Amino acid sequence: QVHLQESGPGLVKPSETLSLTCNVSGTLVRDNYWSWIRQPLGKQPEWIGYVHDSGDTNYNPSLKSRVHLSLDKSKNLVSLRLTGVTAADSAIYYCATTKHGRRIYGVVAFKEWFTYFYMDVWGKGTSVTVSS
Amino acid sequence: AETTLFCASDHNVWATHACVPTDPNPQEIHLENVTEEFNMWKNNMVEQMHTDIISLWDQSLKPCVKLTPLCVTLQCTNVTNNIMRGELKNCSFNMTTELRDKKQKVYSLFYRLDVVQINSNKEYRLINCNTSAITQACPKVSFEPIPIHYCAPAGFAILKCKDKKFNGTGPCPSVSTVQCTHGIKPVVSTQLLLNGSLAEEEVMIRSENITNNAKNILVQFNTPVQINCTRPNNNTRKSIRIGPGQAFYATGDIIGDIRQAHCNVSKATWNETLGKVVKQLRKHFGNNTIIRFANSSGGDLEVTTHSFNCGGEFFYCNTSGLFNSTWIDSITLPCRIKQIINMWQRIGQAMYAPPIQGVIRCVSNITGLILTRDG
Amino acid sequence: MVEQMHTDIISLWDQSLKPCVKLTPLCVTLQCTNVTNNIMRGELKNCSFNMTTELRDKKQKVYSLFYRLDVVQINSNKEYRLINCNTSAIT
Amino acid sequence: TFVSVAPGQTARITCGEESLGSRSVIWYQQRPGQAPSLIIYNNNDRPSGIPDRFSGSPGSTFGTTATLTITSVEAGDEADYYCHIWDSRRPTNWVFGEGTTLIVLS
Amino acid sequence: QVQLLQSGAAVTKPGASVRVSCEASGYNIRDYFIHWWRQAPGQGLQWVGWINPKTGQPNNPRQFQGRVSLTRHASWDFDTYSFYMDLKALRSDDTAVYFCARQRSDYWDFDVWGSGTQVTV
Ligand SMILES: *[C@@H]1O[C@H](CO)[C@@H](O[C@@H]2O[C@H](CO)[C@@H](O[C@@H]3O[C@H](CO[C@H]4O[C@H](CO)[C@@H](O)[C@H](O)[C@@H]4O)[C@@H](O)[C@H](O[C@H]4O[C@H](CO)[C@@H](O)[C@H](O)[C@@H]4O[C@H]4O[C@H](CO)[C@@H](O)[C@H](O)[C@@H]4O[C@H]4O[C@H](CO)[C@@H](O)[C@H](O)[C@@H]4O)[C@@H]3O)[C@H](O)[C@H]2NC(C)=O)[C@H](O)[C@H]1NC(C)=O
Ligand SMILES: *[C@@H]1O[C@H](CO)[C@@H](O[C@@H]2O[C@H](CO)[C@@H](O[C@@H]3O[C@H](CO[C@H]4O[C@H](CO)[C@@H](O)[C@H](O)[C@@H]4O)[C@@H](O)[C@H](O[C@H]4O[C@H](CO)[C@@H](O)[C@H](O)[C@@H]4O)[C@@H]3O)[C@H](O)[C@H]2NC(C)=O)[C@H](O)[C@H]1NC(C)=O
Ligand SMILES: *[C@@H]1O[C@H](CO)[C@@H](O[C@@H]2O[C@H](CO)[C@@H](O[C@@H]3O[C@H](CO)[C@@H](O)[C@H](O[C@H]4O[C@H](CO)[C@@H](O)[C@H](O)[C@@H]4O)[C@@H]3O)[C@H](O)[C@H]2NC(C)=O)[C@H](O)[C@H]1NC(C)=O
Ligand SMILES: *[C@@H]1O[C@H](CO)[C@@H](O[C@@H]2O[C@H](CO)[C@@H](O[C@@H]3O[C@H](CO)[C@@H](O)[C@H](O)[C@H]3NC(C)=O)[C@H](O)[C@H]2NC(C)=O)[C@H](O)[C@H]1NC(C)=O
Ligand SMILES: *[C@@H]1O[C@H](CO)[C@@H](O[C@@H]2O[C@H](CO)[C@@H](O)[C@H](O)[C@H]2NC(C)=O)[C@H](O)[C@H]1NC(C)=O
Ligand SMILES: *[C@@H]1O[C@H](CO)[C@@H](O[C@@H]2O[C@H](CO)[C@@H](O)[C@H](O)[C@H]2NC(C)=O)[C@H](O)[C@H]1NC(C)=O
Ligand SMILES: *[C@@H]1O[C@H](CO)[C@@H](O[C@@H]2O[C@H](CO)[C@@H](O)[C@H](O)[C@H]2NC(C)=O)[C@H](O)[C@H]1NC(C)=O
Ligand SMILES: *[C@@H]1O[C@H](CO)[C@@H](O)[C@H](O)[C@H]1NC(C)=O
Ligand SMILES: *[C@@H]1O[C@H](CO)[C@@H](O)[C@H](O)[C@H]1NC(C)=O
Ligand SMILES: *[C@@H]1O[C@H](CO)[C@@H](O)[C@H](O)[C@H]1NC(C)=O
Ligand SMILES: *[C@@H]1O[C@H](CO)[C@@H](O)[C@H](O)[C@H]1NC(C)=O
Ligand SMILES: *[C@@H]1O[C@H](CO)[C@@H](O)[C@H](O)[C@H]1NC(C)=O
Ligand SMILES: *[C@@H]1O[C@H](CO)[C@@H](O)[C@H](O)[C@H]1NC(C)=O
Ligand SMILES: *[C@@H]1O[C@H](CO)[C@@H](O)[C@H](O)[C@H]1NC(C)=O
Ligand SMILES: *[C@@H]1O[C@H](CO)[C@@H](O)[C@H](O)[C@H]1NC(C)=O
Ligand SMILES: *[C@@H]1O[C@H](CO)[C@@H](O)[C@H](O)[C@H]1NC(C)=O
Ligand SMILES: *[C@@H]1O[C@H](CO)[C@@H](O)[C@H](O)[C@H]1NC(C)=O
Ligand SMILES: *[C@@H]1O[C@H](CO)[C@@H](O)[C@H](O)[C@H]1NC(C)=O
Repeated sequence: QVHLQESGPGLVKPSETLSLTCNVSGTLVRDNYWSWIRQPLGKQPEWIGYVHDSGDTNYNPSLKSRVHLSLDKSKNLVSLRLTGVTAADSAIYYCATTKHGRRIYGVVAFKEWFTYFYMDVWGKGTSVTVSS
Repeated sequence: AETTLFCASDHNVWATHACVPTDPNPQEIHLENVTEEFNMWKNNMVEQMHTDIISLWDQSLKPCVKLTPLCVTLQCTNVTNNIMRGELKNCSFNMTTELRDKKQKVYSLFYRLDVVQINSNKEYRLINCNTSAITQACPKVSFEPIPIHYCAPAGFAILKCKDKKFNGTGPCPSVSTVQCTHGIKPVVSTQLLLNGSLAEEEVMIRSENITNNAKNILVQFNTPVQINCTRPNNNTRKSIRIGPGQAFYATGDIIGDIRQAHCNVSKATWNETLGKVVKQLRKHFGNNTIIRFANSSGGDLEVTTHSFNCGGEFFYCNTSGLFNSTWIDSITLPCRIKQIINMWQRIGQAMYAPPIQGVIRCVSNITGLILTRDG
Repeated sequence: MVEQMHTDIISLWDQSLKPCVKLTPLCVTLQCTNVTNNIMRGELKNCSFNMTTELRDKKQKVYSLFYRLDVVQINSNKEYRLINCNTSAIT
Repeated sequence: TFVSVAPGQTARITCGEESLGSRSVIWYQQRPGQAPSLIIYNNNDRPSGIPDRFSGSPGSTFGTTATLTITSVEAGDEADYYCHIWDSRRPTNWVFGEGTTLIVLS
Repeated sequence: QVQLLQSGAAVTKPGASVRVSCEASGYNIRDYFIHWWRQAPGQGLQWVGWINPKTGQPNNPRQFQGRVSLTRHASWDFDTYSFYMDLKALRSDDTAVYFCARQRSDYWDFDVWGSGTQVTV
C-alpha cells in the first residue's frame, strides 16, 4: 500500500515560482520513478514530467525551460517548482509512481524498441489557481 | 579450343524461355585412363558467361521505361519517425504528366543512398543525375537466378574434372565428358558466394597465385552456411504516370514500423566454417601463422559490403561481424537497400529497381567466399 | 501457319513503324471548336494547340482537324486531348 | 464524445489517432471527483484488481485506432476514459487523448 | 600517352594529415592496379599499398592499417582518374617521397611511375 499526499499553496501569484511537494508513504523515493501530472479543468490530463535518481529525468518540451523536478530522500518528497507561472497553469496537480516497460518490435541490437511509461497508483490532487 | 557455347534450361532477366530444352537425364560418360590439364583462371567459358550475363541484363532493360524526367530537384523531409535513421527520405517533386503542358506535385520515399544533397538544405537529387542516365527495370521481369546449362555445339565437348581435391589448375585425373554444364545459377554478389555448388571432400582454397595479393582467394565450403534476410518494411508501391504510356513505380507510405533490414548467419556454424577455412589456409601459409580475418578495407559500396539481390531488392550487408577473429545465436548483419544500381562497374547504364511490395526474405546458402590477403 | 502469319504481320507492322516520327509532343491540351458547318455532326473538331518548333526555346500556335473519336474532353469545356495520351505513346 | 451504454451491455470507447507503427497505448479511467487510475498498459495487460471485462485493441495492427471494450458495464465503469498512446513512429505524446465520458443508463 | 601526374610537395606537422594526388591519363585506367610506394631519404622503397581502379578496394600492409587511406575519383566516362593517398597519424618517420606506379601484369611490372611528392613533416 503506497500512499501519496501532494501539498501545495493552493494559489500563487502570476510570474512567481509555483512550488509543490509529494509526501510519500509505503515506498522510498529512491526506488521507483516519479511523475507529475497537470490536469487543466475541463481538459485532458497532461504529463508534465518524470524524475528518477539514476539520471532519468525528462520534462514536457512545452513546459521545458520553466520546470524542475527534485527527489528528496530525507523527507520522502518530490518537489515540482514551475517558474514562469501564467494563466494557463491553473490546474489540478497529481503525483504518480511511474513504471516503465519496453515495447520491442524488431531487433534489439538495432534499437528497435522504446520505453513506454505507465503511471501506477496516483495521489489525490492539488487544485492550484492563478489570480491577482 | 574456344567456341560459342549456347544455353539449355528446364518473365526473367536472363531470357531462360529462349533456351533449348535441356536433357531431362544428362548423359555423362566417365572417360577412363585419361588425364587432362585444366586452368580455371584462363577459362574462356568464364569470360563468355560474363559477356552473356551483361548482354542479357542489357536486353532486359532495353524496352523498359526511361526515368530521364525523374532527375530534378527534390524537396526531401524525413519520413515520419521518432528516432541515425535518415535511411528513408520523403521527397516531393514536380513530375511531368501525360500532357506535356501540365505538371503534377507528387512524392516518393527514396533511400538516402539514392539521393545526394545539392546546395535549400532540403533540396536533393538522385545520385546518378550527374554521371548517368537511369532506366527503370520492368516490374514484371524477375531477377531470380534460374540455373543455366552451358552446352557446346556439335563437334565440341566439355570436360568435367571429377577429382574432389581440385586445386583448380594443372592435371586432373578421372576426367569425364558432359554435353552441358550443371545448372549454374547466375548469382551476382560480393564477399560471399550464394546459392553455389559445394565441395564434396574438403573446404577448397583456389587462387591464381597465393603469393599475389591482387589475386582474390576463392574459398569453397564443403557444407553451406545458411543466411536469412528480412526487409521488414512493408513498402507499398504507387504508380506515377510520367508520360504517355510511361509509369514510374515509387514507394508510398510504409505500413508498419520503420525497421532496418538485415540478414542473419548462425554463429555456431559460421564459426567452425571459418575453422575449416583457417585450417585450409594454414596449409598454404604454414602451421605457425596467425590467420586473422578483418573486415573490408574500403572502396565502393558494392565491395565494402556483401551486395546481392534478394526478393528483387538490392541489399548491401555490412558483414563486419562475420569477418572478426584472430584464429591463432545468430549474427545480425545490418543491410542497406539501394534502388539506383550500376551493375558491372559501368557508368551510363544505371537502373531503377522498382520498390517491391510486402516483406522480402532471403533464405540463401553461403557456399564460399572471395577473400583478399594483406601484403 | 496461322499463328506464324499472325506473328509475321505484327512484326512487320512494328518494323514499319520503327523509323517514323514519334508524336509525343502532340499530347497536350487542345482548344477545340466545331469545324465551320451549319448542321449531330460533331465528327470533326477544329483544335488549336501550342506545338514545339525546330528551336527548343520557341513555340508555335497551330491547328488541326481531329475526328471526335480521336479526342476526349478534359474538365474549360473546350479543352480536349488525344484519346491515347493517358494509355499509350503514339507514333 | 459521450458514448452511453445501458448496464449489462458492451461499451466501446475509442481514443486517439490512426496507428502508424507498433504502439503501446495505456488506458486511464477518471471517475468524476477523484484522480485518474490505470486500467491497461501494453494494449491488454491489466494490473491486479482490474476486472477482466476491460480489454484493449492490439497495438500490433497498423491503421486502427485504439479502442477499449468494456463488457457488462456497471456504475463503477461510469467515468471518463483517456488514452496515452506510445507510437514507435511518432514522438512521445506528452498530453493524454481527448477523453470519452461513458454514461451508464442506470 | 601514359602519364601519372603527381601533386606538388607538401609540408605538414606531426598529427596533421597529408593528401597526395596522382592524376592519371592516357590509357584504360580500369585494367591496371595503382600501387603507392614510399622512398625514405637515403633508403630503399617501401610498399604503401595498391588501389583497384575498378572497385576502389585498397590494400595496405600491417604498418599502414587504420593510417593510410587510398581513394580514387573518376571523371565523366572514366577518361581521367585522380588517385589520392591520405595519411592521418603522421610522424617525422614518414618524411619521404610518395610515388604512384601502374602494375601492368601479374609480374608486378611498374613500367610507369609518378614524378614524386616530397612530404616533409
Ligand atoms: C535475426 O535474429 C534476430 C535475433 O538475433 C531477430 O531479432 C528479432 O526480431 C523480431 C522482429 O522481427 C523481434 O520480435 C519481437 O519480439 C518482442 C519481444 O518478444 C520477447 O519478449 C516478450 C516479452 O517482452 C515475450 O512475450 C516473447 O515471448 C519474447 O521473449 C515482441 O514484442 C514482438 O511481438 C509483438 O509485436 C509484434 C510487432 O508488432 C507483433 O507482430 C506481435 O504479434 C507481438 O505483438 C503482440 O504482443 C505485444 C506484447 O508486447 C503487444 O504489445 C501487442 O499489442 C500484441 O499483442 C498481442 O499478443 C499479446 C500476447 O502477449 C496479447 O496479449 C494481445 O492481446 C495480442 O494478441 C516481436 O515478436 C525479436 O524480439 C528479435 N529478437 C531478438 C532481438 O533477440 C531477427 O528478426 C532475425 N532476422 C531474420 C529472422 O531475418
Ligand atoms: C521517441 O524518441 C525519444 C528520443 O528522441 C525517446 O525518448 C528517450 O527515451 C529514452 C529511454 O527512456 C531516454 O534515455 C534514458 O535517459 C537517461 C540518460 O539521461 C537522460 O536525461 C539527461 C538529463 O535530462 C539528459 O542529459 C540525457 O540526454 C538523457 O535525456 C538514462 O537514465 C536511461 O537509461 C535507462 O536505461 C538503462 C538501460 O541499461 C537503465 O539501466 C536505466 O536505469 C534507465 O532505465 C535512458 O537511456 C532518453 O533520454 C529519451 N530522450 C528524450 C529526448 O526524451 C522516446 O522514448 C521515444 N518515444 C516513443 C517511441 O514513443
Ligand atoms: C538463393 O536461393 C533462394 C531459393 O533457393 C532464394 O530465395 C527465394 O527468393 C525468391 C525470390 O523470387 C522467393 O520467391 C518469392 O517468394 C514470395 C513468397 O512466395 C513471393 O513474394 C514471390 O512471388 C512474387 O514475386 C515474384 C518476383 O519476385 C513474381 O514472379 C511472382 O509472380 C510474385 O509477384 C516469389 O515467389 C523464394 O520464396 C525464395 N525462397 C525461399 C524463401 O526458400 C534467394 O533469393 C537466392 N539468393 C540470391 C542471392 O539469389
Ligand atoms: C570495418 O570495421 C571498422 C571497425 O573495426 C569500422 O570502422 C568504424 O567506422 C565507422 C563509420 O565510418 C566509424 O564511425 C565514425 O567515426 C568517426 C571518427 O570518430 C566519426 O567522425 C564519424 O562520425 C563516425 N561515423 C558516424 C556515421 O557517426 C567508427 O569510428 C569506426 N570504428 C573504428 C574502431 O575505427 C569500419 O567502418 C568497417 N568497414 C566496413 C567497410 O564495414
Ligand atoms: C510523405 O509526405 C507527404 C507530403 O509530402 C505525406 O502526405 C501527406 O500526409 C498528410 C498526413 O497524413 C496528409 O494530411 C496530407 O494530405 C498528405 N499530402 C499529400 C498526399 O500530398 C505522406 O504521408 C508522407 N509519407 C510517409 C511519411 O510515408
Ligand atoms: C559495420 O558495423 C560496424 C560494427 O560492427 C560499424 O562500426 C561501428 O560504427 C559505429 C558508428 O557508425 C561506432 O559507434 C561503433 O563503435 C563501430 N563498431 C566497431 C565494432 O568498431 C561500421 O560502421 C559498420 N559499417 C558501416 C559501413 O557503417
Ligand atoms: C479552323 O480554325 C482556324 C482558327 O483556329 C481557322 O483559321 C482561321 O480562319 C479564318 C477565316 O478564314 C481566318 O480569318 C483566320 O486568319 C484563320 N486563322 C488562322 C489560320 O490561324 C480555320 O479556317 C478553321 N478551319 C476549318 C473550319 O476547316
Ligand atoms: C531530418 O533528418 C536529418 C538527417 O538527415 C536530421 O539531422 C534532422 O534533425 C531531421 N529533422 C527533423 C525535423 O526530424
Ligand atoms: C514545383 O513547382 C512549383 C510551382 O509553383 C514550385 O513552387 C515548387 O518549388 C516546385 N517544386 C520543385 C521540387 O521543384
Ligand atoms: C595445385 O596448384 C598449385 C598452384 O600454385 C600448385 O603449385 C600445386 O602444386 C597444385 N597442388 C596439387 C596438390 O596438385
Ligand atoms: C503489408 O501491408 C498490407 C496492406 O498494405 C497488409 O495487408 C499486409 O499484411 C502487410 N504485410 C505484412 C505484415 O507482412
Ligand atoms: C533460416 O531460416 C529458417 C526459416 O525457417 C530457419 O528455420 C533457420 O533456422 C534459419 N537459419 C539461420 C541461420 O538463422
Ligand atoms: C570459434 O571457435 C574457436 C575454436 O574453438 C574458438 O577459439 C573461438 O572463440 C570461436 N569464436 C570465434 C569468434 O572465433
Ligand atoms: C569485432 O571484434 C572485436 C574484438 O576484436 C569485438 O569486440 C567487436 O565487438 C567485434 N565486432 C562485431 C562483431 O561487429
Ligand atoms: C542451400 O539452400 C537451398 C535453398 O536456398 C537448398 O535447396 C539447398 O539444398 C541448400 N544446400 C544444401 C547443401 O543443403
Ligand atoms: C459545337 O459542337 C457541340 C457538340 O460537340 C454542340 O453541342 C455545340 O452546339 C456546337 N457549338 C457551336 C457554337 O456550334
Ligand atoms: C498557348 O500558349 C498561350 C501563351 O500565352 C496560352 O495563352 C494558350 O492558352 C496556350 N494554348 C494551349 C492550347 O495550351
Ligand atoms: C557527381 O556527383 C558526385 C556527388 O556530388 C560528385 O562527388 C562527383 O564528383 C560527380 N561526378 C562524377 C563523375 O561522379
